[PDB]
Amino acid sequence: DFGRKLRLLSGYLWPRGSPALQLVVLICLGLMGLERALNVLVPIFYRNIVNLLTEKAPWNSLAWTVTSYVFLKFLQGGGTGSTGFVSNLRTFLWIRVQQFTSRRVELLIFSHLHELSLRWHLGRRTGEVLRIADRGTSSVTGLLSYLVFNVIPTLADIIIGIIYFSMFFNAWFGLIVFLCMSLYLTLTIVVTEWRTKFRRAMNTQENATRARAVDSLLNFETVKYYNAESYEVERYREAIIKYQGLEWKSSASLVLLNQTQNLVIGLGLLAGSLLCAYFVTEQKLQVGDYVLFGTYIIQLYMPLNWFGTYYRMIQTNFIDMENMFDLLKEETEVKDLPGAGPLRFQKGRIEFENVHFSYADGRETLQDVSFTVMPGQTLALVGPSGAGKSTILRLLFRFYDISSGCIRIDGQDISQVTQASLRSHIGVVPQDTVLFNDTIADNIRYGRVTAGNDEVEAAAQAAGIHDAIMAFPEGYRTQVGERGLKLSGGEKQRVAIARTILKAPGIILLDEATSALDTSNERAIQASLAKVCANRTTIVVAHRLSTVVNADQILVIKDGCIVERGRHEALLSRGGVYADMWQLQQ
Amino acid sequence: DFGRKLRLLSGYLWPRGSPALQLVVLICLGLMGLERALNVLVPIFYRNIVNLLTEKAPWNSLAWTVTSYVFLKFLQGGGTGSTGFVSNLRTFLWIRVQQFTSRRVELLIFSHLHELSLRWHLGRRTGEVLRIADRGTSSVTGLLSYLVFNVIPTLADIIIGIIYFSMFFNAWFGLIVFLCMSLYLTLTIVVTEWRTKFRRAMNTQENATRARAVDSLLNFETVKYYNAESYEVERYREAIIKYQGLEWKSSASLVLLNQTQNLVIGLGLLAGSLLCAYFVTEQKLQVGDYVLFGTYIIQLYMPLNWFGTYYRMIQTNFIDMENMFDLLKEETEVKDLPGAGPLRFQKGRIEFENVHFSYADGRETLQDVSFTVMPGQTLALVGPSGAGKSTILRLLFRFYDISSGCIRIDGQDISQVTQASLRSHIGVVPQDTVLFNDTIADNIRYGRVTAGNDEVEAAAQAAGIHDAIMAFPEGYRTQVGERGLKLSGGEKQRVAIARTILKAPGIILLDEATSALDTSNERAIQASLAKVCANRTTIVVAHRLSTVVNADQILVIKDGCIVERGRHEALLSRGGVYADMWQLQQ
Amino acid sequence: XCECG
Amino acid sequence: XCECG
Ligand SMILES: [Cd+2]
Repeated sequence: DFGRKLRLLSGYLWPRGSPALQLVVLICLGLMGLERALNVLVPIFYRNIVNLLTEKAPWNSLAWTVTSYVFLKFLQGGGTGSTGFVSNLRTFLWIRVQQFTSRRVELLIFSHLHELSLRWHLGRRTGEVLRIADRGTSSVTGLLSYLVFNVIPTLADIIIGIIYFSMFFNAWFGLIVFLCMSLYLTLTIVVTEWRTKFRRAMNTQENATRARAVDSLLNFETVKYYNAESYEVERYREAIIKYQGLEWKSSASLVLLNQTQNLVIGLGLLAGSLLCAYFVTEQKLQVGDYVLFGTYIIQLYMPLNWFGTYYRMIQTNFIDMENMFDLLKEETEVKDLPGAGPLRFQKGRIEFENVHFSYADGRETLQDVSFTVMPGQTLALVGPSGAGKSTILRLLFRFYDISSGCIRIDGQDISQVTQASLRSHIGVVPQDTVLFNDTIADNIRYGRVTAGNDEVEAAAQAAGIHDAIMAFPEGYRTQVGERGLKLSGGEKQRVAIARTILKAPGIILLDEATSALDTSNERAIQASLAKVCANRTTIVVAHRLSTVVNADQILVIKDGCIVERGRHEALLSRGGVYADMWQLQQ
Repeated sequence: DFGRKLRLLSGYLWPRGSPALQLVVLICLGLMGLERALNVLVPIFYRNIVNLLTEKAPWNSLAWTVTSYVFLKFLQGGGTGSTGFVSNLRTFLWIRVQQFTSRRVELLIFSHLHELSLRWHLGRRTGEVLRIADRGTSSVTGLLSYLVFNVIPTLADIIIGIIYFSMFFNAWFGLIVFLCMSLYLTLTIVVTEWRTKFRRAMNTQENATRARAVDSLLNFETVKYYNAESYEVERYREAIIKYQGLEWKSSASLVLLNQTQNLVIGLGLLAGSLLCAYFVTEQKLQVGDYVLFGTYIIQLYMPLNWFGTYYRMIQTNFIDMENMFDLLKEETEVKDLPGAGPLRFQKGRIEFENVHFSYADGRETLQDVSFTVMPGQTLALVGPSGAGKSTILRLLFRFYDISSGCIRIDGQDISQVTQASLRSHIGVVPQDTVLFNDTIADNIRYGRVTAGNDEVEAAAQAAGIHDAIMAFPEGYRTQVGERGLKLSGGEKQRVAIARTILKAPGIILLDEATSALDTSNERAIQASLAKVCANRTTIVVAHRLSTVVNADQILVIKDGCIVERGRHEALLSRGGVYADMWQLQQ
Repeated sequence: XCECG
Repeated sequence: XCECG
């Protein structure tokens, strides 16, 4: 698992497109190498300074060596390595590089999320699916940073120090450093797993307590069904105590981890210092070697202080990146595109042949359904409240797929046509239109982006909404939606009419809204529909009399099956739609 | 401002109630003092070790001094001071202390939020008001910790080092350390303000980008009104680029701050080291004084690496704590309790005298309204859809206050009575009842907590819901609400009936629900209401004929004013409620 | 080490 | 000295 995940990380490391960023990557790697070299060099110069000082050297050489050592200590981090001029140049350049990868990953995720089929988006919520994506991009960035620039450099420092001590200092100090660092790493990992178990146990109860508090605040019914303020306080207190117990366990585990790491490094330092002092007394080592060993041990210790955290974060980011990859691979485009060739929209003839469709498991909704609309002619659909009418509207728009049957537009099966042209050629008015947070002019032009402002104004005039736009103070810069002011029913229905005018479609998949409003504005809206649906193939879905009376072919659906066919007056005489119209609306 | 805020923090420091925690506080302060002492002591022992080593001392004294120095370096932090045995004992004991303060503050806030009047809760949302409280408790805890244990210790270390160098080392090193630290602090603050401006500028755009992504994901209408996937992708990319430019500016400012701090410490180290080396060559100082100065300068530097962060966090937590205090002081209990004395509920006679009430600004809803209900008699309220009926129901329950007039229960004005007994004696059935996430048995006993399980089962039987509880698999342990399964209308109406049976009230402020359901279950529910409202004063609010026909005194409200008074048949003959009943429901 | 988690 | 904040 480690090998494959490292392979994916390495694949994401190199910027594929720009050449100006690979140079920056190489410079950053070179700076990392230079930091390792400085890590080795500085204690050596400290030893040289002490050795020169102990033998009464003249002022000139001492001054120049002191200046050089101070300069090296400035280049290296004055503390914890995250401080020097080097590695800060590195943070700068890696800012510039990591920005590119973050943008690319975010755009790839956002461009994949917009092509999955509808059933996928009706299934899962939006908050969870966006949390996974955000956490995935943060995971890839943090994994690259953490590993490459904080974990491998330290494991290289340990090995380099082992080599230097074992070859250029003595033989036993190699054993000392090796044993100390091995024990440190082993104990850190072993304690860290245990502490992770405790941390998860605490986090669950924290979330539960927050939920309880939110629930007690939202329902101000505590006053009604009792004087139960005290009870809601007491349950909150009990939950708080439970959470506090778990938190105490977790943080005591943290303190234990810190103490064991400190004890290991202290034992190593004690052994090394005692051996070095004994050797110095026996004229085998010089006075500077003592401070060399002390400084180098502290220098090794400082990065090691943050390895439990790195272990935790590496594991978490690995599982997160696996989640993000497994939704990137989820190629559920079930209503995909086999073949190509744009639909030839001559006039707008729609056909049906005993189509079979079933999206709800077990039961089947649409069976043996076939009808036809002449170009320009208007068809209506009436029946009991359910899904069949909206379902067939969705089927015509190529959202789901037909299990068995045939469905054509102008003698052309839409199963073999590209989705883009199909969806471009067909207009529609939904149940309730939604205006995203932007200006009114932008919402109008959203029907066709390339169009200019004059078309926007002309269509707003054509839809009878332009005066109400002038009623707003700012006008065409007015903030709309949740951020801006709220809109009444006629306003949003008219803006939908405006944008569907902009789109200039051939078929209007009208779906009349059931929103309650004054009859005058309602009849104005229906008139606007009448002059926008003129000379265009139309399919109307409504529970009202207005669509029924003037339509050309009324259809009735019972459990997703055609029971009555024909015209308004024949259905009236049959004793069918007559009873439904008299009972439903009266 | 600083003095006042420090006074409040100091007031919160000392645990007022338990004695076992003040001992822990004193021990923690003593440990802080011991850490300062070790901070002074360790470099002195390092100098002693070097001095003994350079003069060829025998092995015994060297061994014991080395062991003592290693022990002191173990007690003191092996790195960055957050590592030693001391201050880790302190973190342990302060865990135990800080849990107490966190609990007390959280419970104070939660007990104050449940006593504010209704208008306050209808005004503000719940997420914002809970965010302020959570951030306030975190702010007080973090302020105490940050200041007391991380800011004053460092400013004490700087002064102690200045004194030690200026008195026991030489005169010029005092100047060196003083100038270095003064420049460090000044530059840190000056750069930090600039950087926080940049940080806020970046955070706003980050939030905007997240909102844009959320909006584009929620509205899967992009496919509908265009093939506008590309347009949404491009807008997302532009927003990303804007956020990225702001992020680059902020983090470059961070790098500049790091570099200026490092340069200041490097200049100080260079000056000190050069002067110390020159003095050593001139036989004025010993060899160990050099390593003393170097170690002590590094030791001073290490805590100082995190002062921009502490400045930012101190400012943000101060403003957050002020927000929390200013909502703790918001004593807006406008429907307060002047006087005391529980209401004497003899039988349940309700009176009214031309009450004047107006909660909506400008217009007034209730004016010149007066009626009376005999004990046991049922009164109904009918009229156009609005607020007057629910408004008067709220007024009877002492939610708002009467601007002018009189309202009595059993010849006793409720303005002079305590709210607890009033709300205890009056039951209520709301528009839609809500079941918080818990078991069914708990939701039933929520009407009266002290009651046992047998009463719960008896009332569930009396309300005709007990069999449906047995239908659930777990039964009385079934999870209900958002966490658990969903419930139908009759189920929640019956659980409301059950809990109001448990409460055993005298007046039933019935408010019939408008939820659509089958007529059989509806009439069963109405029958249950009839046998639960028997022998109890009742006020019924509904749009249905069932309450109207059998009531004892029908009242009609027009713009919050009584227009028709009397019985069902008189109102029928008047030509009033007759037209309304025939038009509204038919 | 932070608590970062 | 993240970043926190
Ligand atoms: Cd942190």
